[PDB]
Amino acid sequence: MREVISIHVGQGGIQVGNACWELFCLEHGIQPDGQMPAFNTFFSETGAGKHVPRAVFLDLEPTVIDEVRTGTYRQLFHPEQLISGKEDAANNFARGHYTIGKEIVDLCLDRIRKLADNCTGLQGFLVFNSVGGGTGSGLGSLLLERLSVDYGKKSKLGFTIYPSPQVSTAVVEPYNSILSTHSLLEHTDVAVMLDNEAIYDICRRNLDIERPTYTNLNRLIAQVISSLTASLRFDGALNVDITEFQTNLVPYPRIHFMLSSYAPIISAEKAYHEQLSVAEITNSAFEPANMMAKCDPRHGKYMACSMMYRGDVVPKDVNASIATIKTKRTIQFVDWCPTGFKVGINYQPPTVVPGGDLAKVMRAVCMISNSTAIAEVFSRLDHKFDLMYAKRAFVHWYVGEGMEEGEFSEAREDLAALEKDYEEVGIET
Amino acid sequence: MREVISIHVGQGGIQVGNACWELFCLEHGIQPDGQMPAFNTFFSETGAGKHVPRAVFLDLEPTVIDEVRTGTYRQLFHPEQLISGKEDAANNFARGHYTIGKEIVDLCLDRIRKLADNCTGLQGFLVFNSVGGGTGSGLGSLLLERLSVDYGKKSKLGFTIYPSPQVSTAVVEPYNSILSTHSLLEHTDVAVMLDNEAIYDICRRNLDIERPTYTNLNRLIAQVISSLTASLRFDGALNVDITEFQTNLVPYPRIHFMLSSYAPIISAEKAYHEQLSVAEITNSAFEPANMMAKCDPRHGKYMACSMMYRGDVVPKDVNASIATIKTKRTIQFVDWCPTGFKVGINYQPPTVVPGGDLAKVMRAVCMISNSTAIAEVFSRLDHKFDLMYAKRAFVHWYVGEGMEEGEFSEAREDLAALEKDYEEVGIET
Amino acid sequence: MREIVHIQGGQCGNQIGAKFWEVISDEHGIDPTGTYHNVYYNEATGGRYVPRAILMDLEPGTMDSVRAGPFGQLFRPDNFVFGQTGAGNNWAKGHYTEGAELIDSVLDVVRKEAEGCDCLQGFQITHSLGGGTGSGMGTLLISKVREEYPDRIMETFSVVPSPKVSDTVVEPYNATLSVHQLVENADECMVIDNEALYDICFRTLKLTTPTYGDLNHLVSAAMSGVTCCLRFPGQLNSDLRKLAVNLIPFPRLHFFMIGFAPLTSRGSQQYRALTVPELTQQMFDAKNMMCAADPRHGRYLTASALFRGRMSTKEVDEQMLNVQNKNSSYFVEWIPNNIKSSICDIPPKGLKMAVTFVGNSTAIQEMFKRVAEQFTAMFRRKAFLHWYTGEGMDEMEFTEAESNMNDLVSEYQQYQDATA
Amino acid sequence: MREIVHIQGGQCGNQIGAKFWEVISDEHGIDPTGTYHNVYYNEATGGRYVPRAILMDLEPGTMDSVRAGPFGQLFRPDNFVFGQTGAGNNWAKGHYTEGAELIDSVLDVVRKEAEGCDCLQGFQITHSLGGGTGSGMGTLLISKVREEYPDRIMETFSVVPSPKVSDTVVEPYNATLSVHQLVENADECMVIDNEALYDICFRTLKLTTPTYGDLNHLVSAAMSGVTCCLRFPGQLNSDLRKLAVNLIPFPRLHFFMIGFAPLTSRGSQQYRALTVPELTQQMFDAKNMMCAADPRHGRYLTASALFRGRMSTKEVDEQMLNVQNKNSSYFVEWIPNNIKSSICDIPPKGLKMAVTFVGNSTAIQEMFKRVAEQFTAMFRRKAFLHWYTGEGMDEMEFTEAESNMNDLVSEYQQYQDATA
Amino acid sequence: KESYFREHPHWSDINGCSGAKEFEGEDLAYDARIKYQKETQKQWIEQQIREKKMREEAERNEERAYA
Ligand SMILES: Nc1nc2c(ncn2[C@@H]2O[C@H](COP(=O)(O)OP(=O)(O)OP(=O)(O)O)[C@@H](O)[C@H]2O)c(=O)[nH]1
Ligand SMILES: Nc1nc2c(ncn2[C@@H]2O[C@H](COP(=O)(O)OP(=O)(O)OP(=O)(O)O)[C@@H](O)[C@H]2O)c(=O)[nH]1
Ligand SMILES: Nc1nc2c(ncn2[C@@H]2O[C@H](COP(=O)(O)OP(=O)(O)O)[C@@H](O)[C@H]2O)c(=O)[nH]1
Ligand SMILES: Nc1nc2c(ncn2[C@@H]2O[C@H](COP(=O)(O)OP(=O)(O)O)[C@@H](O)[C@H]2O)c(=O)[nH]1
Ligand SMILES: [Mg+2]
Ligand SMILES: [Mg+2]
Repeated sequence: MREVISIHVGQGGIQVGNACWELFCLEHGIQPDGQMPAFNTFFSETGAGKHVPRAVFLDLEPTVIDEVRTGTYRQLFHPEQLISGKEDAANNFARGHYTIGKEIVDLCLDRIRKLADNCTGLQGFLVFNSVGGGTGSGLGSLLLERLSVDYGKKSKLGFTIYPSPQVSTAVVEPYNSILSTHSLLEHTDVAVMLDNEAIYDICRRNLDIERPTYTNLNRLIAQVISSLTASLRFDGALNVDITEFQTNLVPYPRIHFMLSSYAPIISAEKAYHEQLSVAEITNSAFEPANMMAKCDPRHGKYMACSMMYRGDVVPKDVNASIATIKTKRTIQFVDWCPTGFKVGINYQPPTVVPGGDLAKVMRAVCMISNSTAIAEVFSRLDHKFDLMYAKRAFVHWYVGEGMEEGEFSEAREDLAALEKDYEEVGIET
Repeated sequence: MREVISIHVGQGGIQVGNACWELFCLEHGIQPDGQMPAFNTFFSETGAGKHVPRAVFLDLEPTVIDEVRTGTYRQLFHPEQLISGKEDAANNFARGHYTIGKEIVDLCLDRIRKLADNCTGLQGFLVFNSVGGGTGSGLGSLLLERLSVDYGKKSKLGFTIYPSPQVSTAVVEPYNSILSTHSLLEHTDVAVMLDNEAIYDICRRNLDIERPTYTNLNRLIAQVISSLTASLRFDGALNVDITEFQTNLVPYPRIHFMLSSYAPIISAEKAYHEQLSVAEITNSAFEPANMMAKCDPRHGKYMACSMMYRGDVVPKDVNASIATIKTKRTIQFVDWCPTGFKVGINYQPPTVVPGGDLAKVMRAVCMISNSTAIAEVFSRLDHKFDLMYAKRAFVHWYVGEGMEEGEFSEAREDLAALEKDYEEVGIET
Repeated sequence: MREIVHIQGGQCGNQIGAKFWEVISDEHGIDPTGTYHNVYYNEATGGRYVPRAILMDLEPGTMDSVRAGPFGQLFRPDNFVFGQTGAGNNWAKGHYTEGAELIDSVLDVVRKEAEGCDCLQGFQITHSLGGGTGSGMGTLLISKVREEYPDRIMETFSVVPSPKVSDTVVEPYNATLSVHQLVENADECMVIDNEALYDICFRTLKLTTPTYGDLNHLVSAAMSGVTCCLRFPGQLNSDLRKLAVNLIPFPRLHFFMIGFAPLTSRGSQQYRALTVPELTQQMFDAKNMMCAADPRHGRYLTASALFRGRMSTKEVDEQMLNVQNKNSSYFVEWIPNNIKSSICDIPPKGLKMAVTFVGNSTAIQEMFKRVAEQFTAMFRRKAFLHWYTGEGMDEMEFTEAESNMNDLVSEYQQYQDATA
Repeated sequence: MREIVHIQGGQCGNQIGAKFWEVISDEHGIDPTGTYHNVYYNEATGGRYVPRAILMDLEPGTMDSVRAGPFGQLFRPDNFVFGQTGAGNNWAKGHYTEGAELIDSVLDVVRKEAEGCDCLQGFQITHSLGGGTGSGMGTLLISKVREEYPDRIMETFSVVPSPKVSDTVVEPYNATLSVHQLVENADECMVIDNEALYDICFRTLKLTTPTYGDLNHLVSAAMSGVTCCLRFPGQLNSDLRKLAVNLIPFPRLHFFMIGFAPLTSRGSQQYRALTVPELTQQMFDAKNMMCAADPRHGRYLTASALFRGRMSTKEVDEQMLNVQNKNSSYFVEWIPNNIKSSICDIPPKGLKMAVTFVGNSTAIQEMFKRVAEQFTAMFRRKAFLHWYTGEGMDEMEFTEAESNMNDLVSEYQQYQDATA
Repeated sequence: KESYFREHPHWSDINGCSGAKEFEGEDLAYDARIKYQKETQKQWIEQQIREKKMREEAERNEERAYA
């Protein structure tokens, strides 16, 4: 009587979801071919022996969907959930949201309707995507629109891979990323800002690897999401549903852009020479060095923090360490929210994916913080945007596809308002 | 004490009947040899070993009858129940309704009279004729009138194949179909409208068969008709009668044009991934894609849906699944029918035919719906007729067989009467 | 002395009666051959015991139903009066065209089986209200026997169609066609729905897959219970007419509600007790009654409670007075001691006590209102009418039929507001 | 005779109720199979005992919390009224939107378990004031029952939001929105705070790994001791209403403090000795209680001391007088002999004497400020307010509630330092 | 027709009781029933796939012959 739909769109979303299903099918004893030698949340019974995951993979470039169909988990999924287009997205917006996305949106909605009726105790969605891409934003925006006007009450969990400050894999990413804010506010409830450069540095310093890759990226993201959903899936002294976030992390439904953090991210040899108690782990959690987004909260405040401690952890130690961390001077809360740390506990440790660089740990803490510093990120991005739209760069590739250009400034207007709203909640009253 | 007569006139209905008797003999254990190594509804006994099926196979073109008169099943039928002519109707009406029919329909009447006096509790007729050919149209009309004035009281159910929306195997389809509408309204109490492009798309997306053929479509139609007559043939925890079909589905003497659907039409591979419960099957039995007439149920408004099940079923499952169905908002009914879902159960699962792309599965549903969307279909066909009649095209081919010209306009207004009715009843109070 | 004839009708009523004779042969201990192992059965040459009942229907297929299940070996093959064509789920079909043929034979065989009794108290019928054969032929037969046997009473165990769970589509028409006549010539329409039965099966017993046989078993239990203080000794005996007097206060406030106790699951039977306190608390429960009409949303004009077993009459009648005085709001006030108890010195098999509860309540009015609604729609559009016209019946009846329905519920409603 | 029912709501309340039934079975000597090895338990066929308890919650997971734990087989499945969603820390869910879907059934089953008794001494609840499920459902249920039985009493062993160590963020909203009612329709709202429980478990027992099980064990033992002067004989017996008369001067100062004795670690248990002087000196201290309001920062309007075991009543009463005369300032003067005593004649299991202290003191007012103060800093900006605003609330419902809270605490002041 | 004849699968023998103790609810084996049913359907699908593979391979054989 518990379940979540895991919609994966775009390109980064689908690879992150591939690694996520790897981790899930692993920790539940499920074999990658589907059979089995606590899972009603993600995987469901398929009326013939094995189990199938609650997921749908939309994409237009058939390469990644083909790689999934010919990879290891070919027998895992349902040959309908893998919706493959006919061409590429070309890293623009109207070609995934106005002209072509209308070919696949209706089929996707029928498949999502099927998945919804095949479930009873729905609790939410989990969309993974980038926005610097062409279909991860466009088709994602259209899907968010159709769902918000179709289902309603069920809260969506966006996991968007934004553009990092310096590392760049596209030149037009600010344009289509701004083109997604006009629909991220309205239709989406929770948005976990994830960058890349921060996670690259994380893999560099802690995991000691000097040749990291997108696969390790996705492994870490999968770990974070599994630690997020452990409360639904498993035991725990203080369980926390997915309807707890809305009551604990959303002051006003127009400012809901959270950022993640995870611990302990340690290699093999760097755990031997340590202690790694709960106190040290909850100090390391808040360190902006190993935060999973590009932001320095020292130049911001914290509205709320949902911490989920999985593994053998006693509650009194959590309470004491929370008191200490809140008593520190350099980590300051807002005045209008004095009791900010929500905490939950699960009695299951991490389950390391085979072949990973991490180490088995008896404990782990996953923090999701609704903060006010993330706002500057948006501001920074606008900067980039302006320095292009001041000279009408690449506007032709969007106007060629019915996209009324007058939306652009509107977005850069609307997103701009967001900054003001943050400057409305940073007011020390 | 009860049985059905099935007529297969034309070249379409006769192929459908070939596949249909194939499936029937297969399910009742009757080997093609007649001698076998609940069936009184279909087959009678010629006093020794071989069970003769109740049917007449009429066609003026003796090609397909010679396919069966010497094919694999010639041992089965009665050599008098295979009536063949020496020419064709050449797709025009009067030559199969005025000149050549005059000789053959009398012999057909005598043979049907004999089959009637042979059987005791005859309950209904089942004509099998496309309206595309001059045979199935003209012969169909003449035989229908002859029976409606000979027998009368008995119901009639024509599994008639119309011309598809866009594809066709004859260019004079709109003519020799409109002239049969007059016959179909008065004498043919009900009409189970079937098309081809719908079953084409079903085969192209559900059963993964990329290059379908007429034999696949015919096997599927045979399965549908077996599902229809299940309750009469076989055991049943909760049965329905072929008279009960009519009053549960004929709200007015001039709106009785019913479409159909069947589930689960799923290949071997995809069946490995399906909930298979009653919920999902009676959910997919409502999607537009698998409606065996290419219409848009999302647009019209249903009036009355009958549902013949088969395979192990708990009635409370049907009740709860129908609750979920009526809970779906996008589907809507007329005011004068708050109870539109008639059910019926039987305890014989589907039967497999060697070479049939249908995966063996216990549960199965077959829905037949009297709805008001079907009107658009008629209107659609009307358009074709317009762009011909303005130029009197092909008309001399009709006047050259004793058919007055004005009949075209009269049948046109006759079908405009239906386009008036089926969009007059679906109106609020 | 004190016999009962049990007419059937429609495949619904036929299955219900089959299961009822199941439960009766179980209680009296008769194996399916009719050997011992007058109120219900008749002696038969050689020592056999053949049940007294007449089975009527129009789809001869249903015959193979009762001939199939155990205890089907009982009915004499001469009572199986059937037809050929079938019901066709139509009222006028089975009541004006086909009914008008076999009804005479049914009357003659009923006359043959009736005078075989000496003191016949009453009848009881088993049928639906919309099912063609059941509804139509049953209301016609009731008309005939109530114009023939005025002294006796016409008990009727009609299974009402509750439009929440759907099986047919033109049910409201035949439901009204049966109600208009059963209010006119039948004294006890002890209606029963399927919604409440499936509910009692889902929760009170935690049953997962309730098939029609199970619900028929539960109704068979209630039907056996409704007359236990008659064929068995008891400290305060009852009959079919003490029911008739203690319950109906008017010519046409004679529509009822049913209940049985105690019904428990397996995992629950280890945690409770079996005493008249808890049996009573379970009896008045809304979720423990087989009529889809919330009792709390109305009142009780009166009620009878037949206990079976053995217990001090004091605790019984004192707890009756107590459960009346507590909820005196949901009991009518212009009737003193509206409840009535009765005790039988022998319970059914297995258990020790058993509460069969009957209630003439002003709440089951709702169970008709809904039908009215359907009619008021499907009649102004005159939908599905061309069948009910060219077969013997004309529209006229329909109109006036609905009229009476209003009056009926109207009367009930006024006593829900009659205070004095 | 003088029975009590056990309503439990929310995760905290349900877990504490499990631990409390474990302790009660430990005392009365009932193994988990519910056999001996009428005030609380109830009989069932085969000499089985089922506790007169009732479990409710919005998330079904807590079932695998109460049935899995030891002694979890005593309850009855019919007493588990479990929804499917979980109010999700949102008060309005369990009081306006989801509450009113389970309150009907839970009221039905409370009435079932209540009418089954003869002398209903009163209800006693176990829940929290921070969690949405517990707060909302419990307060709505208290509303309905004090609208139903206005003569009996409603004790609530309801915990409060932890002063310092917070684990939720929507805490003050829930606390205020439940106090606004518990001030109105409660009689003994015994309050417990996790911070003081950790203080005890870290300073009075020198423990080193307190799990919620142990806090619940402590509070449940105190719960037992509160009313264990009723189940057993007493040189001077007592019950709930004696407390209710001797402990609330004005009809709204009914929020108590709870303390237990004796409590000892390994060492002190190996060294110290249990005598009435030591128990008294250990009881009337500051950090031997379960409320983060240092009693010296206030006074005791009144305070009862329940003793258990075989002691010398003269020693008890003389030491009551002595501790009242010694710390004369910390008590209140305009109520002479403001300390009350009571003595039972049987100690707990495995002990030879024990003490339960129940003090209606004017020191808790500080608490009803700090939490309230939190509200003032979280409502001036509508922080998280749109959630409750969306489910049907109104801003007035908040503001006046806050004022009510203020009113309440001010009352203490207004009649703490008064005299004549 | 022969309505009401199976109750897939049911019709126990003479044995029974008059009250309401056992109703064959859940059949006391519903779980093993579902497990065996699922195994049977998996066997069916395996056989159908094992056949369709060969029926397809026949086409490639015909294609090689035509080339
Ligand atoms: N964290 C993470 N990010 C990825 C991954 N794969 C791609 N990305 C991001 O995807 C972004 C590139 O945009 P795409 O998503 O590929 O573009 P698109 O919308 O899918 O359109 P097309 O790829 O042209 O079909 C880059 O910024 C990547 O950071 C991955 O495996 N993990
Ligand atoms: N779905 C389906 N359609 C068929 C089949 N066989 C024929 N048809 C259709 O029959 C229609 C032509 O009408 P016919 O009556 O068969 O033509 P005809 O028999 O040659 O008419 P005449 O020779 O002039 O008497 C075409 O549209 C076919 O698609 C079949 O097996 N399955
Ligand atoms: N509770 C219960 N209801 C039944 C049973 N059998 C049929 N019914 C109802 O009978 C109704 C139809 O009446 P029916 O007797 O089948 O019409 P007939 O063709 O005239 O015999 C349907 O709505 C069924 O719900 C049964 O065994 N138990
Ligand atoms: N002393 C003690 N406090 C608890 C326990 N469990 C929860 N609490 C607290 O009770 C509050 C939540 O109350 P809860 O019963 O979960 O209601 P809900 O949140 O609406 O489901 C939180 O502040 C918990 O920390 C326990 O076992 N012992
Ligand atoms: Mg793309
Ligand atoms: Mg031809």
